[PDB]
Amino acid sequence: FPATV
Amino acid sequence: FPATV
Amino acid sequence: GAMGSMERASLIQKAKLAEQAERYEDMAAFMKGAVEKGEELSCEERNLLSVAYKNVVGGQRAAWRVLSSIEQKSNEEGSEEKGPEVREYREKVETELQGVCDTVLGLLDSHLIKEAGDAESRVFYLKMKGDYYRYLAEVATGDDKKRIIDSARSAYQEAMDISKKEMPPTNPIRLGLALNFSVFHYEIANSPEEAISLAKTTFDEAMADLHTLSEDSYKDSTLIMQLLRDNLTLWT
Amino acid sequence: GAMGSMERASLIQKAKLAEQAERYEDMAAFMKGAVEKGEELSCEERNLLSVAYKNVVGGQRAAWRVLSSIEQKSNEEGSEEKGPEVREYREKVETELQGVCDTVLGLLDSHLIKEAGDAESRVFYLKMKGDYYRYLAEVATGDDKKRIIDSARSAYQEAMDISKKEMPPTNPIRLGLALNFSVFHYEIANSPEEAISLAKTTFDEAMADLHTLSEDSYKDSTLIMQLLRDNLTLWT
Ligand SMILES: N=C(N)c1cc(-c2cccc(NC(=O)C3(Oc4ccc(Cl)cc4)CCCC3)c2)cs1
Ligand SMILES: N=C(N)c1cc(-c2cccc(NC(=O)C3(Oc4ccc(Cl)cc4)CCCC3)c2)cs1
Repeated sequence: FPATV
Repeated sequence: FPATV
Repeated sequence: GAMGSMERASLIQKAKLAEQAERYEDMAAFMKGAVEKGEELSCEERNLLSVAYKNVVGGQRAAWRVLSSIEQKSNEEGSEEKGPEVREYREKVETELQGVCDTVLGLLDSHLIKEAGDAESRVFYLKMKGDYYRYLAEVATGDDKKRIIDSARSAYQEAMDISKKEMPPTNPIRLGLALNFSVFHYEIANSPEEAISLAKTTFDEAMADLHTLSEDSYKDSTLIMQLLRDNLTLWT
Repeated sequence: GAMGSMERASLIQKAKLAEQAERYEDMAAFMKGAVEKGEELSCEERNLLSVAYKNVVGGQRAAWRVLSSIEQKSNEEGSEEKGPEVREYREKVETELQGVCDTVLGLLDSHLIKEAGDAESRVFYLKMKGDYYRYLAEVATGDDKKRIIDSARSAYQEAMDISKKEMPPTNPIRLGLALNFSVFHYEIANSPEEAISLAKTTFDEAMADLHTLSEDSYKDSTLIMQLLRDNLTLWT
């Protein structure tokens, strides 16, 4: 999964 | 801490 | 509210303790109680709120993905009928996830966003609103799915418009918003080109503004810039 | 019981799904529902029950230790008064932990132990009974603390007596019981010499019986034997 913050 | 199962 | 009788400051203190104990459900409950006191949140308090619910919903999302994967395999041609249990339990986790998202969205709507006038608070809350509609979109399949997606898009877009007018390109809130809106484009809106363009432009504009920063601000900004690069590497 | 309307087999299936999703609170609730159907548990089902509650209470214990550590520091000479919040929140987690322990002990008392006649079931349940009284002992400070300790000791002792009569020295249940009873001696009963003697004798008697085992049984037994050695290395 891609990075989110 | 010591190991327990 | 079961936290109605506890002091605001005690709720914030206990949220911090819950964080140290990795008790994020408690942390979220404490921060919900603090929001419901009706006062605006400071920067630290906004981040306590976000950290708590991000951890709670993050765990729910991970569980949902495991269960959805098992469910899809149970439905492949050749599988042995497992009965309704996998679907039922996926639905149970899904409903709990939707409940948490609705709770957070409710706090933002009553009344965090409407009282947020400074860019750092308003962009932060509108980013959250986009994030929690995005999590609803990840599990949505019904008559409302397009509307959920558009609610995420609209919140992210308002946050983007404010951030470009009011914050420097290295502002970590602006960067994190762009990171997440880019993921929205890639994973939710079936717009990988928009996702890639947004990540690259955000990265390049930040790069050119790093020279204005202190060492500590540089560390904060480059951390998120590396996440943008990580996603770009994943997608190209 | 909120699980009263669900099929026993569906509860067991959903416990396994909850495990795959690392949803151990759900797993424990499902297995509590299965126990409350009133039928004896198979070997696999006993381990599902134990895994679920061990993970739940393990997290509570970790959180309690963090909070107790913060609380002790707040009470050192020179600390700034933090108010009642650290104690209150430690007490909250403590009460939830005690509740989980009481729930498990209740399942063992109503009526898992009394229907358990085979050594592999009866020793397993009496070990659990010692374990959950041990967790109660870890947080106990009142008029009942010695009695809680003695309840753990008595359960472990009955389990030990059965295991030495009815199981080989390499039986993994016998080994795990001895591992945990040894930790009880060291950490709860202030009997480190007993803890060390029990671990060493258990290890040596198991070593001498490994020659009787298949490759798969050997792997199971040596795994727990290594935990005995690990503790001995910690303690000497
Ligand atoms: N956890 C607590 N007790 C507290 C945390 C904070 C705090 C205050 C300012 C910034 C951050 N930054 C962050 O957490 C990360 O970066 C962003 C960036 C953008 C956005 Cl919008 C969200 C996170 C999250 C991933 C790495 C850092 C944390 C105060 S108190
Ligand atoms: N998790 C599940 N779905 C299932 C697990 C099982 C299962 C059945 C037999 C043995 C084990 N062994 C264990 O888990 C470990 O060893 C012991 C040993 C002694 C005791 Cl008394 C308790 C654990 C725990 C630490 C390492 C292995 C697991 C069936 S289903």
